[PDB]
This record gives sequence, structure tokens and C-alpha cells, in this order.
Amino acid sequence: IQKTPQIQVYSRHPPENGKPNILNCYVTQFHPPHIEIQMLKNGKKIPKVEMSDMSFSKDWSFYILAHTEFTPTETDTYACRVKHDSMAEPKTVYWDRDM
Amino acid sequence: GPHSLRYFVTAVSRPGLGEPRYMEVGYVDDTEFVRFDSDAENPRYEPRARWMEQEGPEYWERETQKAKGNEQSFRVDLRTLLGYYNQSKGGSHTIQVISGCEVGSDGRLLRGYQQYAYDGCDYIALNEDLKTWTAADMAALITKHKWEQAGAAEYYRAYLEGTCVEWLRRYLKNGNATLLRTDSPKAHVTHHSRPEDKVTLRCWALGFYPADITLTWQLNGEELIQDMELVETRPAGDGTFQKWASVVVPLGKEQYYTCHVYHQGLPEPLTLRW
Amino acid sequence: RGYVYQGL
Ligand SMILES: *[C@@H]1O[C@H](CO[C@H]2O[C@@H](C)[C@@H](O)[C@@H](O)[C@@H]2O)[C@@H](O[C@@H]2O[C@H](CO)[C@@H](O)[C@H](O)[C@H]2NC(C)=O)[C@H](O)[C@H]1NC(C)=O
Ligand SMILES: *[C@@H]1O[C@H](CO)[C@@H](O)[C@H](O)[C@H]1NC(C)=O
Repeated sequence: IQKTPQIQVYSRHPPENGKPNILNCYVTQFHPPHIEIQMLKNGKKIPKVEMSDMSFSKDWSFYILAHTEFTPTETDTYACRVKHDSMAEPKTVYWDRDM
Repeated sequence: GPHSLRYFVTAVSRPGLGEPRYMEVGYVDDTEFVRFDSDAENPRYEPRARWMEQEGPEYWERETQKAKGNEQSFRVDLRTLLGYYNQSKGGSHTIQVISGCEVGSDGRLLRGYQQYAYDGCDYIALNEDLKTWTAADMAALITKHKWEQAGAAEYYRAYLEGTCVEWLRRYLKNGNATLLRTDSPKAHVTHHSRPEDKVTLRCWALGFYPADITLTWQLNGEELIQDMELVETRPAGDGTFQKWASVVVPLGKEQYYTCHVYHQGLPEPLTLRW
Repeated sequence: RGYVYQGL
């Protein structure tokens, strides 16, 4: 089955510049399982991102969380880039701190 | 209340690129606690929750051996299904399995289950009776026939009533400070303009555990479930969860809409507004 | 602890 991934980017706590937090990129509802997920800080890949909470729903689509610790600043921007067979090209979803 | 022990298993072939990737991920309720990934540098069962530090080295060695055996068996299954479905050896295919047991607050078995899927589609599943299997297609019927002659249901049922329930009880006991806790949701409402003198009101619920929660929007005391928009509850990277639900309302009348949050950690439900 | 899965 070919199901396009839903990509959600969010912080653990409402962002406050200068305070430790956690950034999350939850990639869901996809199939097949092969997938590439990168978290980016100012356009550059973040190293040592932790992958967790892998699972599947009743319809068998996959769910997985990428996360990393981070301290937001006023200027730094973050995003999550995903490559999956259901998409001709990589999809990038930016963190919207005002959502 | 009730608790669960679940194992999510995945085997994925990759012709021309070596052996299938095999993965096992275990959860107690909504908390990930163990994992096995055949693609790791030195594949081993690993703890994913802090309280699993309470198991001795024998636990890890035995689970790692079981996983490596499961890995080989699934490698064979992938090839077997190619035959059942008459498919080529050049394409990637997926086997998925969810197995687990649930106990009541008294620790007695409530239910057990095991379901398989091939390439994202139902393959075979254990019936609630824990005695028979239901096959989704003719390929799975071949498996059902093999399992009936081998007594597979009886073996799985013994695992459920024995190993599954007993270790679930042990995990709840050892990780009690984590698994039996209740983290109260903290809520906020955000506001965003839209074209046409309309506003998007978004209700957030953060830092809660367990994952079950209910967020609704009200007007005139009636739930606007119909026109509500939201995301599935999701993990926030530290063992807690978050969720949001929004509604589009007429500018200048935001004050008549209220968000309601119900959770185990809220003795009295939360009521907020812009 | 997990189950020892049976062949398909
Ligand atoms: C979680 O349970 C412990 C008791 O259980 C401890 O001993 C074994 C059962 C083992 O699984 C081990 O991992 C676990 O920590 C509670 O602590 C005990 O609390 C009682 C009072 O309720 C005290 O009299 C005991 O001295 C104390 N034991 C220890 C070693 O501290 C603990 O309170 C509980 N955690 C929470 C927050 O509910
Ligand atoms: C099996 O699949 C092949 C394609 O690999 C096809 O040519 C053949 O007709 C099929 N035979 C059966 C048993 O259906």
C-alpha cells in the first residue's frame, strides 16, 4: 500500500528563548516503511537525533517520532525533511512556533 | 485501571541490499520500553525505559536470542509469502505483527491478541476466543491450516495466560513510578486570523500521561465535534503526550467558545477560552 | 517478554 506521510513538528514546551526544550518531528500514516527523516537547524542536519515511538495503527500505517533536545533562540529556525516513496521529492515541514 | 503489554514487529525485505530489516518494539501501555533493530551495529534487545534497568543481564541475553531466532523465521516467512502470492523476488515486501495481552487493575487477563498483515493488508488474526484464527485471503488460509495442525493457537494462548500476563505484572511493579503516574495536561488557546472575518481558535493540551484524553470545543453548551479539526494524540519525546483541536469562529465572537479538557489527571475537567 | 513467532 502507498500512503503519504503526515509530518508534524512541535516542541515539548511552549518555546521560550534561552530555555531547554525538546523539538519533535512525528511522521505518521505512511506505508511502505522505508523512509528518511532529518531534523534541520538553520538548514543544516541536526546530528544524533533520537528515533522513538515506532508503531502502527489499525490500518497498519507506520508512525515514528524523531526528537532532539534544543534551546530556542530568537533567530534559529528548525524544520523536518522527509523522503518517502509516496512523494516524488523530499517534503520539508518548518517548525511554526506561533501555532 | 487496565494495562497492556504489546509488541510491534516488522520484517522488511530489500532485494539486492542484503537481509531483511527486522524490528521489534515493545510497549507497556503507552510507554516504549524495549527494542530490537537488526540494522544496529551489534543487534541486541535494548531497554527503552529507565525502569528496565531492573532486569539482569540474563534478561537481555535471552531476549536477544529470541529476537535473532524470530528474525530468521521472518526471513523465511518473507520468502514463503512470495510463493503464496506468486510475486517476484525483486520487490520489497512487509510483514507486520501486533501481539499483546491486557490485564485488569487486579492483574488478571482481560484479553489477548495477535494480528498479522502482509504489505499493509490484514493477513491472519487470532479470534477473541483465543482458540481459532481468521484468514483474510487464500494465502493466509494456508497458514491457518498449518497453524491448526501444529496447535499454534494453544501455544499462543499459553503464552498469553502465562508469560505475557506475568511479565506485564512484573513490568508494572518495577516501573510503577513511571507507568502508574498521571501527568496533568496543561492547556492554552492560540488565536489566528483568517480571510472572511473568521478566526481559528486552537486549544492545546500539553505534558500529559497517559495518552487518552478528550478535547472538545463548545458553543451554547453544545459540542462542535462536527466542525472541529485536530491531530491524533502524539508523543512529545519525554514520555508525555500532547494534542490540539481547533474550530473556526466569527471574528468578534471568540468569547462564546470554550475548550474542554478531560483527562485522568484532571479531577475536574478544564474549561478555557481565548 | 515477547512470543516466539510461528512460521507462516
Ligand atoms: C513504587 O513502588 C515502590 C515499592 O516497590 C519497590 O520494591 C519492589 C516492589 C521493586 O519492584 C522496586 O523496583 C520498587 O521500587 C514504592 O516504594 C516503597 O514505598 C513504601 C511505602 O509505600 C515504603 O515503605 C518502602 O520503603 C518503599 N520502598 C523503597 C525501596 O523505596 C514507591 O513509593 C512506588 N513509587 C510510586 C511513586 O508510587
Ligand atoms: C505466477 O506468476 C508468473 C509471473 O511471475 C505468471 O507468469 C504465472 O502465470 C503465475 N502462475 C500461476 C501459478 O498463477
